[PDB]
Amino acid sequence: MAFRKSNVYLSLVNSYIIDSPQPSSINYWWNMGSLLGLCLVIQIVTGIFMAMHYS
Amino acid sequence: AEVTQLSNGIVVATEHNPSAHTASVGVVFGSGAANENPYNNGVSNLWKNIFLSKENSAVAAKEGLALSSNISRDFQSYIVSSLPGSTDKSLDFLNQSFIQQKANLLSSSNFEATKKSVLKQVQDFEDNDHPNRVLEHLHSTAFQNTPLSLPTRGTLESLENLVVADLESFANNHFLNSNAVVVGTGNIKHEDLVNSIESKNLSLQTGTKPVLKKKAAFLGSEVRLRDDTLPKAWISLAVEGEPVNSPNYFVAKLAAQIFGSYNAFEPASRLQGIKLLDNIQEYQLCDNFNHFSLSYKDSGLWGFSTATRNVTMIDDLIHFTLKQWNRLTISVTDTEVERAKSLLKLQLGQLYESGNPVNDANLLGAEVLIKGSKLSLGEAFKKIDAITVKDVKAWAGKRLWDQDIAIAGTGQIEGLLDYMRIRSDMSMMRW
Amino acid sequence: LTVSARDAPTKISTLAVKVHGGSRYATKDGVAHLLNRFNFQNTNTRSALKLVRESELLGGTFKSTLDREYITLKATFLKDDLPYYVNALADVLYKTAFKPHELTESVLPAARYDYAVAEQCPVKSAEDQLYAITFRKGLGNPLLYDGVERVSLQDIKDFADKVYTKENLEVSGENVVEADLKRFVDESLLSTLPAGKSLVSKSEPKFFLGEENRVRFIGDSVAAIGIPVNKASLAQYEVLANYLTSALSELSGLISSAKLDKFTDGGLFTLFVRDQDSAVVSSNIKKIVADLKKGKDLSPAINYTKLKNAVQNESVSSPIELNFDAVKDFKLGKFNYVAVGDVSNLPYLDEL
Amino acid sequence: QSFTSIARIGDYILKSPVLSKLCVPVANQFINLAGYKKLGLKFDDLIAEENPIMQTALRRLPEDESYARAYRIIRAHQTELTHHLLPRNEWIKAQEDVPYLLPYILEAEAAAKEKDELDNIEVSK
Ligand code: HEM
Ligand SMILES: COc1c(O)c(C)c(C/C=C(\C)CC/C=C(\C)CC/C=C(/C)CC/C=C(\C)CC/C=C(\C)CCC=C(C)C)c(O)c1OC
Repeated sequence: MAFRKSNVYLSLVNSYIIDSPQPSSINYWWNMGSLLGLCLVIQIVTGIFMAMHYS
Repeated sequence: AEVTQLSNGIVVATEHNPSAHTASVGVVFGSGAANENPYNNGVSNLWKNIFLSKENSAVAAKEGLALSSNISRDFQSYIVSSLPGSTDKSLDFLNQSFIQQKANLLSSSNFEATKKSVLKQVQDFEDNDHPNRVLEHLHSTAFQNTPLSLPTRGTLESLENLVVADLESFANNHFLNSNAVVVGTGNIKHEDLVNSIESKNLSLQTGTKPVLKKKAAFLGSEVRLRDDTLPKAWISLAVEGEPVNSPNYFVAKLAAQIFGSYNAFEPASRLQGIKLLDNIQEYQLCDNFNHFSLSYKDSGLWGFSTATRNVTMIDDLIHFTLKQWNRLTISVTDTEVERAKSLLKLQLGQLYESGNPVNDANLLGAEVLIKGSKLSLGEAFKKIDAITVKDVKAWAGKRLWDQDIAIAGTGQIEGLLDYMRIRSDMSMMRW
Repeated sequence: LTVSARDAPTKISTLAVKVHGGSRYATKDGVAHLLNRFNFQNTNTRSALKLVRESELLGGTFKSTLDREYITLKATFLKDDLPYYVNALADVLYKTAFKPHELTESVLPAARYDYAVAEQCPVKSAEDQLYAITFRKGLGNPLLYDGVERVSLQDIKDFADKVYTKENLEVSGENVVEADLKRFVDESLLSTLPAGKSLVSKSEPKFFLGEENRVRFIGDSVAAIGIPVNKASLAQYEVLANYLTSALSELSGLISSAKLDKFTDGGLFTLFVRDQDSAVVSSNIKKIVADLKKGKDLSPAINYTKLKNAVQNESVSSPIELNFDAVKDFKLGKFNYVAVGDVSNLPYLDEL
Repeated sequence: QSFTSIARIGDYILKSPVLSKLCVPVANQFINLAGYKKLGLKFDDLIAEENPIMQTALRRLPEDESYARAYRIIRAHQTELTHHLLPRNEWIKAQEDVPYLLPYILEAEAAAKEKDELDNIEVSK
């Protein structure tokens, strides 16, 4: 089988982000979740860099 | 190995062979299913069936003659086989059925009995012959709204609405002299046949030409005939191939030989020198597959067909197969090419030189109708041996690399991914 | 060790080693099948893999077919490479390894698939039943392996010892120069094979008549009749088969198939009626038995049966040829019957 | 809410000429405003299926209706994703909007309710 499916780490990525079967009709309202993950990342990255200068 | 062909009033083509035991004679017209319409689709197949009707067939059986017909896309043929001595009696039956009985075969009792038979015939095909059914639909979607899209056997709806008049209309527009070639194979001489033909005069609809149309074109697309009740998944996938009389006619056929055909149950098949087999045998991605390079007058199809019971891994089957095809543009090896040459010769030989004259007639007829001559088997081998890795790469980089594809399938094809996923695999990422 | 041949100006040659080792002369059930499936596996000097890899580069393939009487090891290839294929075939006949793992991993599976394909076709289930009742133990031996009786690796080896001998095989190369062929055959391991005996008995097989068998089957129903023919009375049945399978006979559209299996010591005539529902199978065969009982012919298909028996170019070594232009009448004595499918709605030997 | 309960209330209204003439016209207008018919769906195609009752019911549905439900559902998703409605001539007509799955659902609920009753039956001596 393809490496993305056989490798222990990549298969997680494959099942969640690559081959994950999505209902054909989901609309833009289903885009909020990824936007929330992005928000979490922006908050963490910017906070760590600021923490470097915070007392 | 003699290709003799002369023209008097009609074009006569023959290929004599000493030891043969039998001789086959027949007329091959330069028009087939590709000349029909979506509405009279199946008229040619219908003609073939009355030509082989119990009535017309019994008349030939008394005389000791055997009948055979073949409906293709670019052509159509009616053949009569006989002993080397009765080479003249085949011509009597040929003329008697295409001039004398070209009104007796079309009786209201014969037509209805035949129509009822081709209906159960075409229905049985659609109900059970899945691999050919899929291959037929492949042509249908690949060449949609174009001549090559029409199926050879015709569709059930166009067939049941067909009448005696439609047969006549087609016959009077295509069964012409300028759109025909009389072929003779077996053991009989060229001079032996041409004399019996030039003996009986009468032109019958001479100077008349068949109607014209629009050029065939490939359209990247797909048709999915999902059916979860079938025990397998049958798929066919292809790119625009090469038309007959194309410089790459052989390069394409060689390319298909590299991947060849496979049968998981035949021990010897599992041992072939095909790299793709290392990938597909681990989890047994399929029961069988076979590559092909179909060539027609205006275009062709290059790809493969496959059957599988591994319904949850169809994506790996398609993925590994397309990755191998990617290799043709970038890394095919000398030895892969050389293996293909040897195997292409063996298969091309087994086709062109079988112990059956009826096959020879179809091969000869189809060729002379398109290029006005036949390339000798020895001439082919010279072209085949001349192919280099550089040739295959140049061909693949034009026909396979990042090119649209056509897909068709039936059975449990839920696992066959969307078009774009398959299409993306027609290439590779690079710096 | 009959070495036949026949040259020609063509580019494809085809070597073939016919061997009298079909199911007819089989010690245990299906052993001939297993041996046929064992051909082209590993030899003591060349592995199955290498054989294929080498032959592919040259431009030729191998194949091993099984008959009720023969076991043919054919090899199609490009003309000039003749010697290679002669020695390849020699190698197989003289020294195939017969490793225990080859049995379990390649032979048994391939054989199981063979039996599976045939187990699903009702006409073949019938054709087998026909042979088993006519010739109760000669040609009536099971063609394929199904495991009813044990067959060890040794049994396959012992059988290969009996069957693979110079006095029981015949080399036959189509499109080959007889000069070089005979030379290479004697210059190979063929001549080193321990020439045993030939089991081709001339005495007519003790066939039975008025025998019937019924087998319940899910799918298409098929009623068939089988008739044991004589060594000289086979030419008429040949025309009969081609008559029933032609536009001349009115009842041609009432049957699925009809043929005559020609052997070395007789033959067998078969007639098959196959259809979805039992009603159409009953009527169609009941009509045939009635029309054939009040038999007729008049030899209208005398040239047709001679034409169809000529298109078989691989059989240019056939028995009688001019026996056709003799008898022109046919009746229908006692025969054998087999009902396969919807048994409870199928005719018996009585009502025929 | 079980379909047995919806049927109880619904039938009581349908039998009484007082309510039947008052409610039905309202219900009919509600159904048209819903709009599922413009997508080619029948109400029963809309029932949430991720529960044992609905799985039992869908399992018992005859082949022809099953293949039909499948086509309607697939056709609805495709139309929804294209942000269109089907051509009016393809809409489901009121005569076609029949409760085809309802009888199977009611039967399964009754069977289920009986098992629950029997598994908890008390005994008096
Ligand atoms: C989802 C996660 C987070 C959320 C919602 C969040 C939210 C906030 C908010 C509301 C403030 C005040 C903003 C203002 O100045 O008005 C703040 C401040 C701060 N955050 Fe976070 N935060 C998150 C994660 C982090 C993380 C992981 C760090 C890492 C140390 C961090 C470090 C800080 C620091 C240093 C400040 C003070 C600087 C500032 O005022 O912006 N934050 N955060
Ligand atoms: C079936 O439905 C799905 C679905 O399944 C998925 C997966 C997606 C796709 C969306 C996602 C997978 C979102 C996922 C997001 C997350 C898991 C975010 C998790 C959060 C994190 C903060 C990750 C942790 C990060 C860090 C440790 C890095 C920060 C620090 C750094 C770089 C070090 C800095 C310091 C120095 C010195 C350089 C869908 O959109 C979707 O519906 C359409």
